[PDB]
Amino acid sequence: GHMQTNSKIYIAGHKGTAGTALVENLQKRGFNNLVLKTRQELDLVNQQAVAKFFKEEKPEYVFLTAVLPCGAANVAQRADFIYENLMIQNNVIHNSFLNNVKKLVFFGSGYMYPENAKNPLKEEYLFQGDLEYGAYSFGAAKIAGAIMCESYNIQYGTNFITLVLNNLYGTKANFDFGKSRVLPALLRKFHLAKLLSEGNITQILQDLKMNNFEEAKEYLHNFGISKKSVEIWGTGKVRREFIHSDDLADVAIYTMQNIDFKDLIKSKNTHINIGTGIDYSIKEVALMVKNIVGFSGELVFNTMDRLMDCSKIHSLGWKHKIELKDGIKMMYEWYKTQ
Amino acid sequence: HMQTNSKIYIAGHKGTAGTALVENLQKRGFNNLVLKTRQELDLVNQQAVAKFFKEEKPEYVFLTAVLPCGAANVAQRADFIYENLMIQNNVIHNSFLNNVKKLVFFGSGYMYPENAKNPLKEEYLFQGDLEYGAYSFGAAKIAGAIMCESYNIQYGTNFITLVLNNLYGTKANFDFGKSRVLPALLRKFHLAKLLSEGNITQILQDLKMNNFEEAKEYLHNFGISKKSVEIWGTGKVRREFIHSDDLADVAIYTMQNIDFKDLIKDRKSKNTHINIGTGIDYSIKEVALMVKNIVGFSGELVFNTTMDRLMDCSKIHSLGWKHKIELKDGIKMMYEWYKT
Ligand SMILES: NC(=O)c1ccc[n+]([C@@H]2O[C@H](COP(=O)([O-])OP(=O)(O)OC[C@H]3O[C@@H](n4cnc5c(N)ncnc54)[C@H](OP(=O)(O)O)[C@@H]3O)[C@@H](O)[C@H]2O)c1
Ligand SMILES: NC(=O)c1ccc[n+]([C@@H]2O[C@H](COP(=O)([O-])OP(=O)(O)OC[C@H]3O[C@@H](n4cnc5c(N)ncnc54)[C@H](OP(=O)(O)O)[C@@H]3O)[C@@H](O)[C@H]2O)c1
Ligand SMILES: [Mg+2]
Ligand SMILES: [Mg+2]
Ligand SMILES: [Mg+2]
Repeated sequence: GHMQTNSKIYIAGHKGTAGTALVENLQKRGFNNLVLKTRQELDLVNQQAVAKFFKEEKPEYVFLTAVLPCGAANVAQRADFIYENLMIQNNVIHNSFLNNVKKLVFFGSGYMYPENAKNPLKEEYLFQGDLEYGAYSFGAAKIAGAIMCESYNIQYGTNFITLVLNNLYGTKANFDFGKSRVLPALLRKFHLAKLLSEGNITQILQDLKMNNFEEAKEYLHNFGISKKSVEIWGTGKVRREFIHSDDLADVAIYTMQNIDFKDLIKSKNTHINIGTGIDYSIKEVALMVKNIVGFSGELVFNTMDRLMDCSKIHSLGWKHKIELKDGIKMMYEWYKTQ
Repeated sequence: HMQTNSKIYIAGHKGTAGTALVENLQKRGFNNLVLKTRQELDLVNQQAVAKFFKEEKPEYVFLTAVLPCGAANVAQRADFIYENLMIQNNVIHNSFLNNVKKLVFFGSGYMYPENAKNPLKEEYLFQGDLEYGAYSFGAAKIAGAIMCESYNIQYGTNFITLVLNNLYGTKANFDFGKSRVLPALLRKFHLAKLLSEGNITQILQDLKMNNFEEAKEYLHNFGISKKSVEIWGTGKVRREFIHSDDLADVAIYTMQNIDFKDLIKDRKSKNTHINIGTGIDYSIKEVALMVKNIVGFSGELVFNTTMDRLMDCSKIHSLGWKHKIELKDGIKMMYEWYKT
């Protein structure tokens, strides 16, 4: 149980999804001594500013959540994904070493694993084939971050642990059209399809912030939403897994308190996959959302699988608490209040 | 491309490749060079590197600076990845920010899978795990290559990675236990010869030592004696070598002739690094006999009973460069300088 009530804990990237979940869960657990810096206060690409922060604040524990994330919308930023993430990683990990940080947790992505690797993905599949093209430079940076943690642990006897996940979600999602991730996008589609099937024209106009029902029906049809059906743009066979941000926070804190480099060690692949151990076809996710929202209509289909093997984290005494059905239900309850 | 009055930065100019580039550029009239020692410019320090690029505005960059991975320093596993990532990231990003026209970076064969087929094609990147000792160094070299290519794709830069296995050259680093295989082999046979000719004085001056009993036990433990040079292994281990004049030639040829657009012409926009080399490897027996004959050592070669590595240089040949220095000729050039 390494971290104590008054241990100084730095959560890097604290305004992000994982960072917000860590701050909330640490405060609930009674951790009273968090240090938090916005991007405007501390640019983690700038070595001079990061070295100064560590020398002047001397945090004891570090959760490194800050990232330039690689997504469909920003995939053109191929150089930024490698440069900015290597700089964040290098500046935080090295200055943590220089200032005698006790322990650090870093987060990897399943983009670090080969595109053609077998599911479920084992930690030892690192370097067993080429990465997916769009996320190639991002995944290469995450590999370097994992190797940076292990290499410091070996040379300098640091305690820097890498946890690797595929897809993070939480209750308070972004539900904006063409800007929303898979679960929130499906939730909103099914909610609006339900409102259409119930003739709640008034609630449709409120939801879309529109003033003309003919215009609203056109807009909904363009997004495959109708009284009788929701269109899934795909075959429905793409598989997806999910981890709730409260489960990410739980396993990150569990790792900080219990899982040391000692416990993991020609030693290599000392990163640890995290997840729920189960995935879902987009068809299965859609039917689950449909059922939770209570839409009486049909799916219609219109046309890289990633599942972590969680054997290692299970063996080290953590498992997830939040099943996807309960996460989607919490997300929908939140949706209705906003 | 580069003009003789173009401002050219050679990073790491005191190293083997950097010294060869400085000399070969001067010999061709490229005299507008900017050169910084480690004391003048610590390339790990982002602030200092950003200031250098903003002050000096080099037009062309040869990035040769490295923390090298060898048998002796293999414990420095964190340093290999941190220091080299910082050098790479600081020079490549600040080159982009300051409108450098073209950059050449050097990779290592340690960026290829340990068990990849010889000869190694560029496309064997990420086709299996790296050799354990050089794992973190090879990962840093991969990130260097991907950093160049990713800048070329996103920003339209012209940053080219050339990858080699073993460098030697006229003005080489002859320090013992640096895993500088060919320079050290040349030195091992030279000292064996000095012992054979009974030249205590030159042994002590070469080793910069004082006591001959201690010079001897130093030498005997590197397998150096008056009667023999003893090498650990079977004699069958194969290695490829490139002379630093050939490295300088292909680096300058790349600047003058090879642009990113040439590397994605009827090729995928991936694995755009280029292997360089002579395309030929040798057993340690064959190299040791070459060295023995050039040094004129009259004693024995003895083998006392690591994986073969050879580049496929088809792509650089297709782009219009091939090596000029055959190994025997290059070792002769290196020995002549060594004796000077
Ligand atoms: N979300 C996922 O599905 C997913 C999947 C796999 C892996 N992961 C990994 O999990 C970790 C957490 O991801 P996340 O989704 O929580 O990230 P996120 O929501 O995108 O948050 C990233 C945070 O980092 C901050 N940041 C980025 N660059 C910075 C810089 N130069 N200086 C200071 N702060 C900077 C951002 O600040 P601003 O708010 O000011 O921009 C933001 O608050 C990352 O390592 C990520 O790669 C996430
Ligand atoms: N040599 C080989 O067999 C071989 C094989 C494959 C690849 N390569 C690659 O080819 C390139 C050239 O290698 P090389 O053997 O010529 O190199 P080298 O002889 O080892 O020289 C490296 C130079 O970089 C300088 N340097 C290192 N860190 C620095 C820092 N923080 N700030 C400023 N200068 C710094 C060193 O300065 P100091 O002298 O002050 O320490 C040194 O002069 C490298 O990219 C290398 O990895 C070489
Ligand atoms: Mg314990
Ligand atoms: Mg000026
Ligand atoms: Mg041309």
